[PDB]
Amino acid sequence: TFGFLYVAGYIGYVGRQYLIAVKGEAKPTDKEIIIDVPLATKLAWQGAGWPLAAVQELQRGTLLEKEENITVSPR
Amino acid sequence: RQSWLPGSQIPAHLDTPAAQALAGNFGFDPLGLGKDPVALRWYQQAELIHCRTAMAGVAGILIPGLLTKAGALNVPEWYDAGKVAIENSFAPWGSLLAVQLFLCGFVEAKRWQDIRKPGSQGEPGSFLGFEASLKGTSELGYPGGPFDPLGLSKEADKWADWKLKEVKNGRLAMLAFLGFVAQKYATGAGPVDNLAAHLKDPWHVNYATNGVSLPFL
Amino acid sequence: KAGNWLPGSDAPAWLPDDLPGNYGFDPLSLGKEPASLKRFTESEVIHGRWAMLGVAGSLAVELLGYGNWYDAPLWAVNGGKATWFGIEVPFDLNALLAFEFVAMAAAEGQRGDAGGVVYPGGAFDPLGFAKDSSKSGELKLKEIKNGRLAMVAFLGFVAQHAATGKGPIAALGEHLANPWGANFATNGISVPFF
Amino acid sequence: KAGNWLPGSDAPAWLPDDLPGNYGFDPLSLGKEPASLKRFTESEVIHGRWAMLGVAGSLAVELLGYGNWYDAPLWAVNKATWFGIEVPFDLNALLAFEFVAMAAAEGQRGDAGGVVYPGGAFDPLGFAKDSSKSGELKLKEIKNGRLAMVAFLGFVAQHAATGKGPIAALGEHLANPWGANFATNGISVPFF
Amino acid sequence: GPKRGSLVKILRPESYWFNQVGKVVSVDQSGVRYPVVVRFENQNYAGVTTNNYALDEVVAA
Repeated sequence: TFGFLYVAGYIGYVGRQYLIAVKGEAKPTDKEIIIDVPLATKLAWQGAGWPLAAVQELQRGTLLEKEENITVSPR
Repeated sequence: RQSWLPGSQIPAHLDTPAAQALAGNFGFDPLGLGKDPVALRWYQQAELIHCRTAMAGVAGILIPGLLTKAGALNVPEWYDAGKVAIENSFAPWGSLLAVQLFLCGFVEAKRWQDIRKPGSQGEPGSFLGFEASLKGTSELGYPGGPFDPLGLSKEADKWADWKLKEVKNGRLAMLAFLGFVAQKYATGAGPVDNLAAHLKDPWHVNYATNGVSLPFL
Repeated sequence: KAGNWLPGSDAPAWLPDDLPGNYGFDPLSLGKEPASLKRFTESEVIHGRWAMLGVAGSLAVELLGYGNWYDAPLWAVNGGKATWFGIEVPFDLNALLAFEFVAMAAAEGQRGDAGGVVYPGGAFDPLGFAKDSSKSGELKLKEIKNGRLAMVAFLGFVAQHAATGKGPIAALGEHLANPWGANFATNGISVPFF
Repeated sequence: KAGNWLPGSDAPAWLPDDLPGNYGFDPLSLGKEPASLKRFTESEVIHGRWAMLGVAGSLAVELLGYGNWYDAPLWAVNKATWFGIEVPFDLNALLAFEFVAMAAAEGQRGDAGGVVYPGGAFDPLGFAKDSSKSGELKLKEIKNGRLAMVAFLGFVAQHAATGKGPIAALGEHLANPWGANFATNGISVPFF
Repeated sequence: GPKRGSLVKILRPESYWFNQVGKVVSVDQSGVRYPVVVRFENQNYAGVTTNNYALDEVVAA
């Protein structure tokens, strides 16, 4: 169970980082339909220390967003 | 500057006044774990403590271990001295570990309250005489007064060199300790013995011929 | 301020300073509200007093040599007789039960009649040692100190005897005979892997 | 200034000069703060006095021939006697007695803040009526105090090595210095 | 209203772009009730990327 948790957190984290990195560019739809190979490789190799990176982000309170999400009429 | 990898580019974060002014810097963080400065400072402190403790431990291993080859100071192996001393002991290992745990936790609490707020332990009256010298030396990780008792800090022209040799020898100590445990798993004998073996024959006394480090051959 | 409960720490705002034993210790932020905090004051003080009474009694019987605190209820939980300083008690278990019941009922109903008068004085201080208004605060602080101490002492009693089944006098005597052999670690119960 | 505690050295600033025995010795910079330094003053002086009392007593019994200081507690750890006059009272009795006595005396010492030189009734002989020779006597006092402290430490170290009365230690060194010394003790240095 | 090309934060509860941010195309200087015109980059459930709003409904952020 510990091995699986590690590898799954790895996959999820590198996915999140790719999404974020490609989100701040001039064609998100294009980067989502076609992949930047160098970007993919860089983010893959840097996905290693993902538990440390994530706990640091938590300690900075950055991984969670403030109350600015799209929201249905009642709440 | 001096880079662990010539030709390579410097990490974005690793090139800042603090980083270049920290210690032992060569632009080495290909995992970019220091893209945050607070985390970076915290990790500098961690690395400092590790360098110090690893230097202490590797000395305590090698020196008696080397002189047990000498006639005097006949001492058992380090990974067995636990058993040896607990046999020659006077108190139950439980109580021993408990008390040493308490006394380490206290000092760690002091260090930690400091790293939280630097001017924390200079609070007047919180002790009777401590706060006098219980104040940081403007560099988190270099307490003063009794710490540095021989006034080695009042000579700044040696300050940088002290810092640098400290971090270098500490990193070397960590590496040597890892070598120790790895070879005690692979071969299982005395480190000095592995030494003497590879010296009596380099070309065949090596992990390349341990049949374990590289199992597929 | 009784003192910085944690050197280098920072004081909590909801704690007014001049207060018997105000060390500033509430890192979990409980008494941030006034009515709750006053409730806490009264609870803590009466707890201190009752704790002190408890240790006084337990040590009394134990060192006077009438068994420990865990020994008294035996006479009634089985067949026997109530005894006090060697003077036995020729009355019923249920009698003393209902008696102490109505007594505590009256006393605490009185305590609750008025709102929160913790320091009655006057008739309840016929010796009158709070006539200073500053040394009064001194005595208040020393009081709450004694109270928190007696509370901790009682808890230690119950834990030691839950481990060893022994009178605290016996526990301290054992630690005297050998500390390295008579301790919660050597007790082997307070920590599992020992 | 009592004198340069280290020739060629430099004086520390936080040490005011005119002060009984101010040699200027604090190379580790401890008393740089006033309340702490005053605490140090009172600690040092009472330490000197108690040290002096200690050596007086130890030498008294030893050379009077009633065993050394390490010999007294034997009678109770397994009758109390004093100058040959025995003591017909309980160990625990004298324990609680000296306990409450020291409690009273030191609680008195703490009642007032820091009065170290009470005088008056506590100096009914009145030898500090000079205000300069008073300082002279203060300096000589602290000298005697630091000396007695060092003397006591020497006692405990010598007897922790040899298990012997200090009179015995000095007599041994007398009989042979080259053979009765901490080096020949073989304990104070390992590789000897 | 704010000059053209400025960026505001939609706040009309019903609006598909609610609690989001869009680029103001332009504002009518005249007195129409919803002179604000706001482009977007994420079409709603019908394929529209620009909506109109009154003054209050938006915040220039």
